[PDB]
Amino acid sequence: SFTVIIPARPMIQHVFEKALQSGASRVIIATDNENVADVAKSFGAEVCMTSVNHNSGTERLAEVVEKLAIPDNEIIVNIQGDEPLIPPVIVRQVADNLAKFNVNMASLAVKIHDAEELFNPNAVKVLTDKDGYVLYFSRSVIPYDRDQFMNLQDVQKVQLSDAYLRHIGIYAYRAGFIKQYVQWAPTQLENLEKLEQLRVLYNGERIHVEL
Ligand SMILES: Nc1ccn([C@@H]2O[C@H](COP(=O)(O)O[C@@]3(C(=O)O)C[C@@H](O)[C@@H](O)[C@@H]([C@H](O)CO)O3)[C@@H](O)[C@H]2O)c(=O)n1
Repeated sequence: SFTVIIPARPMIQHVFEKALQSGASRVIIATDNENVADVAKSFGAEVCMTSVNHNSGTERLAEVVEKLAIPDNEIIVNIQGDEPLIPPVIVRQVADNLAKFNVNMASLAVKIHDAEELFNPNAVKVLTDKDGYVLYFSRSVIPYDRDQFMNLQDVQKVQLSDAYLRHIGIYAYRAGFIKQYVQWAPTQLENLEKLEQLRVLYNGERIHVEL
């Protein structure tokens, strides 16, 4: 029974329409610009004006849940306004993962098939435990393949033995958590890597990442 919020600081329309297929019972475009608000409104969207003063989608969602009075317990699925494609079915998966795996933040990943993105700092790497509980997210390749990378010359000699995972920009969290998230001070960790999800891990909170 989730609600979708798309942080949007036409690309957005695709996220928007992919969102509609998700089964979301509400899809809001979160923006900080009149031009985006109007454009968003032009494709039949509920819009929420937010301030410029947010360094992350999660942070912007916090204001959105306040302004709209989204009840604490409502499940919010942040679908970053830059998402390539989302089999909408997955969105329902992550949302239900909150209670399935007993966590305040659920997310998703995809099996990496090209090794060149292992080493791309804009391709965020994620790695979990046996149940999908995240160990760490990084712009650096994780895990490290000592035997293949130690004095590695060709990215194409690299054998990705189903070890690698690329993080997708979709979060599932109840409004109340987004409020808590932003009640935490920004971390050095999230700020070095520029990855909002690292505030949850740093605050001793766990994250679930589904394949
Ligand atoms: N101050 C900001 C910055 C971003 N956004 C919203 O956040 C999304 C940005 O996604 P991103 O910038 O592409 O996101 C990152 C990224 O670094 O690409 C950031 C990071 O927090 C983390 O969530 C990773 C994921 O790991 C997905 O790779 O995704 C955009 O839709 C934007 O409108 C925002 O509202 N306000």
